[PDB]
Amino acid sequence: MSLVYMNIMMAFTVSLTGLLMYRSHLMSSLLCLEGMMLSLFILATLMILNSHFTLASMMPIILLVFAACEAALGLSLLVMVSNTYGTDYVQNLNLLQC
Amino acid sequence: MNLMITLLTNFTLATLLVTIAFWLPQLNVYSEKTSPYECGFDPMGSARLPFSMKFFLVAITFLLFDLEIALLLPLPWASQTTNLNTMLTMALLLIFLLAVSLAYEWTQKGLEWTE
Amino acid sequence: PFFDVQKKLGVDLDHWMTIQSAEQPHRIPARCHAFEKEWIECAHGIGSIRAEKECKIEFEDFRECLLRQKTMKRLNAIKRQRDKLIKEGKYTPPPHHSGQEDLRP
Amino acid sequence: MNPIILIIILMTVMLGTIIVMISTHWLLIWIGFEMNMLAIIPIMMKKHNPRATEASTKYFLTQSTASMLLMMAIIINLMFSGQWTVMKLFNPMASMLMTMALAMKLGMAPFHFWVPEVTQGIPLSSGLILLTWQKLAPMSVLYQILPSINLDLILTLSILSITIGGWGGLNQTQLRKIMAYSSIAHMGWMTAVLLYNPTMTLLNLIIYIIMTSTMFTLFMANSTTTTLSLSHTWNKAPIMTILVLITLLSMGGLPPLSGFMPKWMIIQEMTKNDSIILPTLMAITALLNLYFYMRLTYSTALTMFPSTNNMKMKWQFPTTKRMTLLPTMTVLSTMLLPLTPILSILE
Amino acid sequence: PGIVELPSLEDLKVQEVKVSSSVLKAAAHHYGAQCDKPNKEFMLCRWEEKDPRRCLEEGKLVNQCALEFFRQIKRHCAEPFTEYWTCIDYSGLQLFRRCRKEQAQFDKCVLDKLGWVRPDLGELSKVTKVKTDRPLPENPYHSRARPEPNPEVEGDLKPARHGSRLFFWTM
Amino acid sequence: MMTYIVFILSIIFVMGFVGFSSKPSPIYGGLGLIVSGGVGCGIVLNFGGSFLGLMVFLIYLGGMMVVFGYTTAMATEQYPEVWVSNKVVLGTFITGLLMEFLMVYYVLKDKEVEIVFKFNGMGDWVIYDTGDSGFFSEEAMGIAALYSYGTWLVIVTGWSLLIGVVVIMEITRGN
Amino acid sequence: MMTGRQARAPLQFLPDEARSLPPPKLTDPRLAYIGFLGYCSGLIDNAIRRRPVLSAGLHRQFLYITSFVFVGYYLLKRQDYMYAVRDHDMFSYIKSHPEDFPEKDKKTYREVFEEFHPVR
Amino acid sequence: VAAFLKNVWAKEPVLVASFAIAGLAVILPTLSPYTKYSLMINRATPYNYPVPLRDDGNMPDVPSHPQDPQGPSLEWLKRL
Amino acid sequence: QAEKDRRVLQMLRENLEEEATIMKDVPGWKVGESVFHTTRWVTPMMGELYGLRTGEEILSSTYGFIWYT
Amino acid sequence: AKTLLHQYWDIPEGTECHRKTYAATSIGGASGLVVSAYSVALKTPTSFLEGVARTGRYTFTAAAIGAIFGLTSCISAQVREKPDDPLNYLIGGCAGGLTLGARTRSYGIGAAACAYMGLTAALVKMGQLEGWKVFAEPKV
Ligand SMILES: CCCCCCCCCCCCCCCCCC(=O)OC[C@H](COP(=O)([O-])OCC[N+](C)(C)C)OC(=O)CCCCCCCCCCCCCCCCC
Ligand SMILES: CCCCCCCCCCCCCCCCCC(=O)OC[C@H](COP(=O)(O)OCCN)OC(=O)CCCCCCCCCCCCCCCCC
Ligand SMILES: CCCCCCCCCCCCCCCCCC(=O)OC[C@H](COP(=O)(O)OCCN)OC(=O)CCCCCCCCCCCCCCCCC
Ligand SMILES: CCCCCCCCCCCCCCCCCC(=O)OC[C@H](COP(=O)(O)OCCN)OC(=O)CCCCCCCCCCCCCCCCC
Repeated sequence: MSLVYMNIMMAFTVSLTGLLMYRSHLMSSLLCLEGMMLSLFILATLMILNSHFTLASMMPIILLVFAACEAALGLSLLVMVSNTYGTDYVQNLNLLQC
Repeated sequence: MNLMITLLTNFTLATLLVTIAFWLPQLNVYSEKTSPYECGFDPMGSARLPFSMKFFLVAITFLLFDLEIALLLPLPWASQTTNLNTMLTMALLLIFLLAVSLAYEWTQKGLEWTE
Repeated sequence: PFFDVQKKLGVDLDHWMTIQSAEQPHRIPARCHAFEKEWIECAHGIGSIRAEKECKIEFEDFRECLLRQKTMKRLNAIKRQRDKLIKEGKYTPPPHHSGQEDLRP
Repeated sequence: MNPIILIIILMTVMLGTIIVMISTHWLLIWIGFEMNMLAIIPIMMKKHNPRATEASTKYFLTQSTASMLLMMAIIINLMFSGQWTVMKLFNPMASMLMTMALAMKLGMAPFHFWVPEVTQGIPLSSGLILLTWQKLAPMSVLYQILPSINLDLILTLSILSITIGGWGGLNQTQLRKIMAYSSIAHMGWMTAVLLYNPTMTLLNLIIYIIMTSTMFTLFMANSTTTTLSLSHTWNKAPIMTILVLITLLSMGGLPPLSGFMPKWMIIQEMTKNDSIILPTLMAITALLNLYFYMRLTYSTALTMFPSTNNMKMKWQFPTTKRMTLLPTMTVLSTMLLPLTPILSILE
Repeated sequence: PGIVELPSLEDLKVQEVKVSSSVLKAAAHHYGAQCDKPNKEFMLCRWEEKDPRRCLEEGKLVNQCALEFFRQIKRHCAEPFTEYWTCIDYSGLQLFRRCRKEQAQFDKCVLDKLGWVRPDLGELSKVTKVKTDRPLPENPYHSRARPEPNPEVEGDLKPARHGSRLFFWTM
Repeated sequence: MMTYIVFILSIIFVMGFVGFSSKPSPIYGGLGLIVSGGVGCGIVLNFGGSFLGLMVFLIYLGGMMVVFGYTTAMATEQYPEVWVSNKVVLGTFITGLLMEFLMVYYVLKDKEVEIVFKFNGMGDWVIYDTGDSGFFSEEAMGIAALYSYGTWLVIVTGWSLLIGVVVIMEITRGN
Repeated sequence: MMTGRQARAPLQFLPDEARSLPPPKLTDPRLAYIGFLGYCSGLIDNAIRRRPVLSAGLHRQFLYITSFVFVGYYLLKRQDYMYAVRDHDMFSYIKSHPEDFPEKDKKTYREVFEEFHPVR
Repeated sequence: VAAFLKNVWAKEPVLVASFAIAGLAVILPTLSPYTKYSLMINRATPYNYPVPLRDDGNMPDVPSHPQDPQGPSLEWLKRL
Repeated sequence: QAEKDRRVLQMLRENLEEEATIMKDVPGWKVGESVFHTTRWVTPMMGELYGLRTGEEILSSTYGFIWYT
Repeated sequence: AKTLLHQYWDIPEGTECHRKTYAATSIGGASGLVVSAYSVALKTPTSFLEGVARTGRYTFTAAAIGAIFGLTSCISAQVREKPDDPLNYLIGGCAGGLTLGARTRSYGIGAAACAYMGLTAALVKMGQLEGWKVFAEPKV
């Protein structure tokens, strides 16, 4: 393929290996999720605009909408965590080990 | 071509007004002037403590609402299509669902602040 | 399981965005409309097992239209050879390739 | 939770799974998966205890990673094919990424880590809803892309899931962890035979759904969460002990019960394609599932464990729970063998 | 694969209409009305052949007819058309509504001297029919022979032989 | 070297992705994601999709601002790490930048690279189309066809957003 | 398998070709077994709710066996249709490709040679 | 329902105004006779080229010249 | 349309005639060989036209409209 | 890992002991690297030195088992002039089991590993001789 495709795929892999190794902080993992969503959006719209597939231009923006359909949800899964414990560390989420 | 030239010009004009503001005058730095200002007395605790927010629910609602109204932004261009009844019905349905979500937030005391 | 509700009720839901040869707005054609049309018309109703080896020429041409790998390889080879001849001093660019070219209109 | 909101959320879960099942577009598949995850998150948060918050957080992180991988594979297939038809893929990397994403969504090993913890941290209703209904859409997506999965990858995933579930089911006293490891082993069993004939996969899915629903509904009726209360059930109602005994004997793959229905015919589809080592290893590994099922039956029905004094009062109050479809489901899960060719309707 | 066929540089040589864009826009409607048949023939050939190399002569005829049209304008109505295209050329958006008086002068002069009538609203966007003698391309997409489809299913559905034939089951 | 403008913008894109994916602290992660969103909207604007780039820029700016409010509120530390306060964060940032620039140097030498797919080394300006698009931009008509054609997509998206609002109400309740 | 066969006319329980087959009799042994399954379900429903299992709710047991017989009859109709489809497709493919299924000679045992292994 | 309307107009007039505007915007386009005018105005705008048809010999509805009387005219749009 | 057709045909012919002069000593090369198996006309790609020209024409052609103010 | 098994299996049995031993050492080292990577992933060591010590220990143990198995199998195949015979692989499997027992400093583990890995290696040679398939390409 081209060059910008390689760079966007490299960015996606960089954000993927950023996500898969946690650093004791949930917000950083949520930022990694948003970054992978952004990389997928950019790759999709790059391919669509290159191939002149006009009717698929409804695809990325609609896709972007569903980003919040998890991302904001992740924040709603944090506040109860931050009400259970004083911080948002991922090492405090080990009660389900027995 | 012109947009990056304008961006670089404005960035250069902004960033030149601090190095002029830094290297020009006579400076006198001691370890009492640069302390954090808390109305004459030294503060209790740090400024990096958890600042317990109240409007988290409305923040998540704004997170959904920004893009859920960004879906409504191509409505000018959507007025140029041949099929107009379907476009009008879908746009009215979208804003009606927005109004239903806002009313559900209002009635369940979701817009009020905690504590 | 794939409960094909759409053809059962005749209701179109997402068949218009499936391919680039469908009813586009204002009849805007894709850059590889002809190749995809030929590949679809070749591999219609013969099954995927037969279509993987009976209509491979049209699908290969469509894939070449989508990503332009062989065109990039040919252009890279031509540019590399041109730069090598320039570096050896054996080639001079033509006047119409250097800027003073006087195009048609 | 308001009953209206609960009904709306359950209808949204059903609508998302239906959207995944009936759509002919990859973006609609991903949209249905996202809607299913979003509407299945608060079901686990029904009782508002911390363990629900840990289970919801772990499930959300795993499902978000799986959805990201699925969308990346969809975009790569779009790049290499230029269309959106839900059919065989045209890139082996896209097939690998889709198989990994669907393995994470199905909880198949070595992506099985979240399954017992999420199952243990949530109530029995959300656990049953998860372990039965949420394992329908990814199996349909795997059914659709049948000429695309690498054989070695899916077979390695299947044997790994079967071995890991059989090994993990031995060291548990909580019932929900036992059901989760059993679900992982059955997941491996269904994905072992998928590339040969998916009709056997659909048969195994139906049988596994029926038996899992029967066991979970019996757990509702007995109001048991651990092995000790399930043992204590003999004082309240011995008919429940009989039902759980015959059900756990069914899930062990013991004839003439309906749990011998899938596995046997799964073997019948692996020897026609000249694979004799793998079904033998798979049956030998399913002996471990039979082992901890036998341990559960020994604790529950075949031995009379000691009880407490307060159970006397429970003798004066009959059960008033809505045991929906429990006798029909038990009969289906136990005595369905002589109707074996009924599976021909699944073609 | 095959070598791409390209016409030589002598075949493409033609005297081009070397006027500005505003000159073309100012006399767009009369050019559309008067020189309609060769442009229509050329664009029908372009939409039916799907190949610029097979529509070269029609493009040559289109250029010749447009040059004849501008030559006929230049012989009689040089200065009102000069004023009109200058007034159109001044505007940044090349608006038609900013130059109505010079326009009215230009079509009045060209109607009195040449008998040309500006078409009304929506006339130039009409779809017409073209009488042409060239044969239709029987295969314009350069497709090869399609594979033969699989045979269909026909006949009565007889009952299954000895039932399911599955292990010991008799039906 | 102005013909490689999209390539340079993509280099800054992966640079920002390395910057915030090392997870130093969510403030600077948000700053890195803002920079990455800006150069990404620049890339897609260079490909012609100005509306999509402006929309993703606005959406991600709003999302990152709400995120920053959350981390100031809830995910904070006495001593946040900028990039060098932690050895592991600085180390992985350095190796990410090193791997990116190594890939740049390798693709800028023989104009070809094999990372799992195969990629060229010429600028992307070759793959553009040579013809005009008339009196409309294709992306604008394509997104405007959401209401005239995509009724099912609009219905399921509106239902998903309404259900999401209800879900946000139900999760953060406490009883 | 037969998915393409269910491609032109999908989501049909019984197509127009299923009506040319003989329907199963009401005295089918499988139908009687499904009715017995319904009777067992009625017995279990009476048993798990502390009711007399052979007397309480005769209408409930009647509806149980009636619904079981109904669903079992329709499922048996579909099963017979699918097996008829399998046999018809197999015979059509055998007839369509005679070179792939060539006839073999039937040598008598006076001509064929079998090795004898003594037991001693 | 007059008492409820008066009470809600005295308490929260903004919601009453919003609901009245919404009700008019919903029920009004189905009553006005000018929606078809918008339909043919949008359909009469020439984005694409009117590609001609080959003259087989029997096409009485399409013209040979744009100035011929046959064809879809827009004197109604000029009048309005 | 006619002017654009003649222009792109002229550019393709000019690039074809200078391809043989550039590549004459390379082994196994075929001048003007297509990359598509069909003989149908395809729309020329921007790299096929401006491959042997200076960068100012590149920036005027493939980036001129987007960068124009 | 496809090329390692193909590299080990295309060398004729009982012909070159050193190349077969090196290939078996590489296979054992790869398997030990996978095992140690999963071990240091799921069970975090207390320090970097402990983690690299565990990784080196697992890799060395698996490499020693593979090397001794390959050397013993090739030695048996050369000594007996029976290249297509599973008993040489049984002997090599028992030698690897004794190596595992020596590395684990116990005798019962060595005996059990001898028995089970000898049966497994004999079965592997049997499948290579008879053309058995473990991941069968579907055909019906
Ligand atoms: C109670 C304890 C002891 C139990 C002992 C049970 C028997 C021991 C041996 C069982 C082997 C497995 C079944 C083999 C069936 C073979 C059928 C057949 O067609 O064979 C020809 C087929 C031939 O392959 P094919 O038919 O696919 O190929 C066509 C034929 N050729 C080869 C000519 C091209 O054999 C096989 O496929 C391999 C057979 C050996 C399988 C080895 C793996 C299993 C090892 C034994 C495990 C036993 C359980 C251990 C645990 C017990 C519980 C603790
Ligand atoms: C079908 C019409 C179109 C409908 C869809 C489009 C709607 C567009 C406008 C969207 C509005 C979104 C927000 C709506 C919130 C309504 C619920 C609510 O919050 O009610 C509370 C309010 C009483 O106030 P209180 O309880 O104190 O509020 C707390 C802090 N103020 O309660 C009230 O004040 C009462 C609110 C309900 C009654 C309103 C009556 C309006 C009548 C207008 C004239 C007739 C219109 C006829 C059309 C049908 C109307 C139902
Ligand atoms: C090839 C593809 C085939 C696809 C087949 C699809 C078939 C239909 C869908 C089946 C999937 C499961 C559907 C039900 C999901 C679970 C619903 C659930 O958990 O409901 C909760 C409810 C709670 O009841 P209660 O005890 O009052 O509440 C306690 C307080 N929480 O109730 C309960 O907890 C009791 C259980 C209620 C539901 C039991 C019956 C349905 C599920 C089992 C299947 C039965 C056989 C029919 C289908 C056969 C094929 C699967
Ligand atoms: C470390 C902290 C940060 C430090 C550095 C800060 C730098 C300045 C940050 C603020 C400015 C951010 C700008 C982001 C991109 C904005 C794009 C834009 O303004 O586009 C406007 C316009 C779109 O119009 P369009 O429809 O395309 O018209 C073409 C037809 N005539 O576009 C055009 O007409 C096209 C003009 C040429 C466009 C070239 C491609 C985009 C160039 C992007 C430059 C880099 C932006 C970096 C942003 C970083 C943000 C943190």
